[PDB]
Amino acid sequence: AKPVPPPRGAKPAPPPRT
Amino acid sequence: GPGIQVKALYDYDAQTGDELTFKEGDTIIVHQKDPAGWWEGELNGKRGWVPANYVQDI
Amino acid sequence: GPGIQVKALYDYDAQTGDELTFKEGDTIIVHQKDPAGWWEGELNGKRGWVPANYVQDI
Repeated sequence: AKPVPPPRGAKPAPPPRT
Repeated sequence: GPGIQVKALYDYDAQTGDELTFKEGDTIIVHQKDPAGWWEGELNGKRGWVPANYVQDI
Repeated sequence: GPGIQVKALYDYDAQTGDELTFKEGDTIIVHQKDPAGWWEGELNGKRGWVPANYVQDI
């Protein structure tokens, strides 16, 4: 019982800024 | 601090690069609420994307 | 010259101060490949940080 994930951007997570 | 705390409302198993896997009840730190539906989160020593509709700010 | 040319592999929307916003296909001049995952880039008359994993040297 969950919503569908939003459409993806096909990209890596940005590196930590912190 | 490092970001806001959210609770996973549902289980999610990572499908693509750099997504987090989590379970309902996990507390995730959201570092950024990026546009496009996927937020930069952190859980269990991994940083990665979290689907924004899966989490509730706590 | 002013630095190396890189191509943005993905869209990125600036989340914090002094980050560049860019789209996949943008050519960014990388002035410095700073340690810590964010490089000093320039695009469209703005200098700012670019996430290093978002660009490919061309």
